[PDB]
Amino acid sequence: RGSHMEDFVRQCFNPMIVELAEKAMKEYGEDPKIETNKFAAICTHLEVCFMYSDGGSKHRFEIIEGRDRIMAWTVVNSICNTTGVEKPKFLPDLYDYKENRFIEIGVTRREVHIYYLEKANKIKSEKTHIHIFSFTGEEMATKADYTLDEESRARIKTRLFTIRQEMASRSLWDSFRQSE
Amino acid sequence: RGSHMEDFVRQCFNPMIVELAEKAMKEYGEDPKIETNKFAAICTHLEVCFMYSDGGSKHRFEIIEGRDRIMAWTVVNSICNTTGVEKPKFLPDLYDYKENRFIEIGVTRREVHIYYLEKANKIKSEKTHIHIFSFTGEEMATKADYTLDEESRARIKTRLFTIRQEMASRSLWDSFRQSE
Amino acid sequence: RGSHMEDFVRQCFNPMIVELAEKAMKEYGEDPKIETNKFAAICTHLEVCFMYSDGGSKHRFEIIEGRDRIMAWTVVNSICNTTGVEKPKFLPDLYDYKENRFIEIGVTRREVHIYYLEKANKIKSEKTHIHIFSFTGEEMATKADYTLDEESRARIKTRLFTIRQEMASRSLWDSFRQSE
Amino acid sequence: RGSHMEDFVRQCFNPMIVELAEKAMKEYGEDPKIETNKFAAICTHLEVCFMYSDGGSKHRFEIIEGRDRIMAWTVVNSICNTTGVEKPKFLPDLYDYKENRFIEIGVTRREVHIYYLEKANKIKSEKTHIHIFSFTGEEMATKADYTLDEESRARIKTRLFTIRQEMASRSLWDSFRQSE
Ligand SMILES: COc1cc2c(cc1OC)CC(NC(=O)c1nc([C@@H]3CCCN3C(=O)CSc3ccccc3Cl)[nH]c(=O)c1O)C2
Ligand SMILES: COc1cc2c(cc1OC)CC(NC(=O)c1nc([C@@H]3CCCN3C(=O)CSc3ccccc3Cl)[nH]c(=O)c1O)C2
Ligand SMILES: COc1cc2c(cc1OC)CC(NC(=O)c1nc([C@@H]3CCCN3C(=O)CSc3ccccc3Cl)[nH]c(=O)c1O)C2
Ligand SMILES: COc1cc2c(cc1OC)CC(NC(=O)c1nc([C@@H]3CCCN3C(=O)CSc3ccccc3Cl)[nH]c(=O)c1O)C2
Ligand SMILES: [Mn+2]
Ligand SMILES: [Mn+2]
Ligand SMILES: [Mn+2]
Ligand SMILES: [Mn+2]
Ligand SMILES: [Mn+2]
Ligand SMILES: [Mn+2]
Ligand SMILES: [Mn+2]
Ligand SMILES: [Mn+2]
Repeated sequence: RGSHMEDFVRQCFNPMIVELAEKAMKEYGEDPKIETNKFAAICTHLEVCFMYSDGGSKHRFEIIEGRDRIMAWTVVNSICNTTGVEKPKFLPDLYDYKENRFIEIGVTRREVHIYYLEKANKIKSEKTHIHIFSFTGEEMATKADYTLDEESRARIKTRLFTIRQEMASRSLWDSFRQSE
Repeated sequence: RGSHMEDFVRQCFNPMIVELAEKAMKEYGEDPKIETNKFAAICTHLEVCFMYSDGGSKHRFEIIEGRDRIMAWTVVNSICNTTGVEKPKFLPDLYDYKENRFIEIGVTRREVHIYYLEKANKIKSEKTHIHIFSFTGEEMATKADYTLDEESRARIKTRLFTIRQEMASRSLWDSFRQSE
Repeated sequence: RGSHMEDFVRQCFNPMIVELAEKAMKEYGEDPKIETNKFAAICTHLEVCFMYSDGGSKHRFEIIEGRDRIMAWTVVNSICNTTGVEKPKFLPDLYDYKENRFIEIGVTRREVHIYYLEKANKIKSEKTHIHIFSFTGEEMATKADYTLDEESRARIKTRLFTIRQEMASRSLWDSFRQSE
Repeated sequence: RGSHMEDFVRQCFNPMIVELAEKAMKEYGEDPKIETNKFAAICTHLEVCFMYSDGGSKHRFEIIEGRDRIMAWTVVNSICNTTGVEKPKFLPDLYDYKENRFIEIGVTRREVHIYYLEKANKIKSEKTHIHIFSFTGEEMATKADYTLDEESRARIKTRLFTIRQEMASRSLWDSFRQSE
């Protein structure tokens, strides 16, 4: 295939993220050289999840995303049987040891409301906290409890807008936005 | 011998822990290839002690476990003659510079009460603080003063339950539980 | 050319700073072997900017100086469109996520008042915060809000006076002061 | 010469400390293979100074000891001309940016009172703060303002008593104590 978007992803995101995203796609029968926009979205979602877990204190967050499915669910079981929290029907992205709730992190190229709705009706599980970021700088969170302080969220939003500009400078943005 | 439990231990715990546990067993005339459940228990107890000492601040805890016997007692003497605390009759696991007391950490596959009792009657030394963790997520501590905040304890309990699941996924758990 | 000041700069500042300063000069058609005092000033300004951003918390400051022009402006756009702050007419040195303002850092061998005035009339942009340091230990900041606590500023001033003494011990100071 | 005390020093203290102590002795025309007790005392004083500066916050302390004489005085000049503090007649060990005073750290095998007196009458300079530690666990400080919190001081005292026991276990202590 040899797309521009594939080479941009490997040059824009750090190698641990790119490697984790490649594994994730191949685990579900997808190819980063063909599904290159999905490749870019998964790297972005990964980097946001990691920046998020760095926003708290040392021990605050348990990272669920970026693990293989079986180990991710194993950590979820341990957390649930240790804290008595309901076992979510779907894999969340993090666990907040301070607020004692699982977090599902969303990154969308749409209006946060339109994504939150879809991400909440399908969420079904009432317990898990939801937190959406947008490539335009909007964010929406359950009960408007945004977990982290403003500074850590602001850095996530700045990084997201930088990724947008880099894609636009290479004319890859419009194809990326129109392929959600 | 070549047991499954031995290979699981080396693949589940990090090499510094495995090495420290091997030394500890050989110092007391035990073989990790034969006493493989004891091998697993010592690695677990070691990892819990290290996670515990990381839960406090930078200078809070002095680590006693994981040293050879003579150096461990040497540090105890220095702590005692520096803080005036009673020299314990038995080797503790940590010293809390903030609360000024030695800590004995227990990890059991039984009810925390049954282990605490045995670990307290044999403790004899009235001064040292006791803190028990279980593979099911229960904890018991002297005066119910659990030293660390909830988040740091919760991580220890999550790790303990992950070790349990990994053993069970390999059918090693029932032999591990029935060999205390 | 082979000047003493060039060899002093490479021996006094750390290699990442020296390399960043060399790139910056060559990007604007200047040579560090000829414009050696400018070479020294840019390394100094760079080290001060980096020490400054280290004075805050983990996530407080976004570093703008030390990047190439296009990426520096890209980060500025992301910050502006994320926080709604006015896009400055000129490239600032940092962004404070806590106080939500861009910072322009000045390092002068003159009176802070004389430099602040020139650095403020040409600043034009009313929004960006200004913070001047001197090689004698004086500092001046917008509204006399010096952003960081005293200890972090004191370290910057101590380093600046050490650079002065080292230049004077090599008789390079008077040429450095008289070439602003 | 090949003394036991020399081999104990190299095996007990870390290589950066041993190297810094060797330079310090040779700068003043002393040999670590002959003045082996002085060798041990300088390594001890160095390790205490470094542990002390680690007890505060990130930016709190400027380290003066362990530098060559000319650079140590250069940092002192910068600190003095930056904070307006009196230039001490003698080289101190640290500068506290939080309390804005130089610290002279003492490590003695005598009574802290007997050492403090001698270390204060010869200090002459009224401004610099004095802080003495003993190999028995006593400490004395100017105005009984001990700068650091109890935990950080307790660790210094524990290390000092460990060095004592190690020397005694090798029958080197009595020669060390009787050679102040
Ligand atoms: C391929 O089918 C599935 C895969 C997975 C799950 C469920 C799946 O369906 C049965 C759970 C887990 N999904 C997430 O972790 C997750 N998913 C999303 C969005 C909306 C929901 C589906 N989705 C995808 O992207 C699916 S594709 C994909 C996802 C992750 C890695 C690689 C690929 Cl290829 N958004 C997130 O913010 C988020 O964290 C992995
Ligand atoms: C082999 O005899 C002894 C060995 C040791 C001590 C005393 C011993 O008896 C004379 C002190 C010290 N023990 C502990 O540090 C410690 N011990 C335990 C449990 C209950 C009490 C005995 N025990 C064991 O596991 C003994 S075997 C063993 C222990 C540690 C490493 C390697 C091996 Cl092989 N539980 C802990 O939580 C704990 O910290 C080492
Ligand atoms: C070469 O022209 C220009 C270059 C640049 C800018 C603007 C320029 O004019 C069109 C923006 C940016 N300047 C700064 O970031 C900056 N500049 C200064 C001082 C007063 C204003 C001009 N200046 C210089 O030093 C110019 S030369 C120079 C500067 C930086 C690196 C290398 C060189 Cl060679 N003082 C700072 O504290 C400070 O942060 C780069
Ligand atoms: C060799 O002459 C001198 C050397 C030096 C100074 C002054 C000297 O006299 C002219 C300043 C500086 N001294 C200290 O920094 C310092 N000195 C001491 C004790 C009591 C005062 C003298 N002293 C020594 O140990 C001297 S020998 C020595 C010292 C340090 C390294 C190597 C050697 Cl060989 N105690 C400390 O706690 C302390 O910090 C270096
Ligand atoms: Mn996910
Ligand atoms: Mn997600
Ligand atoms: Mn123990
Ligand atoms: Mn124990
Ligand atoms: Mn600049
Ligand atoms: Mn500047
Ligand atoms: Mn000294
Ligand atoms: Mn001293």
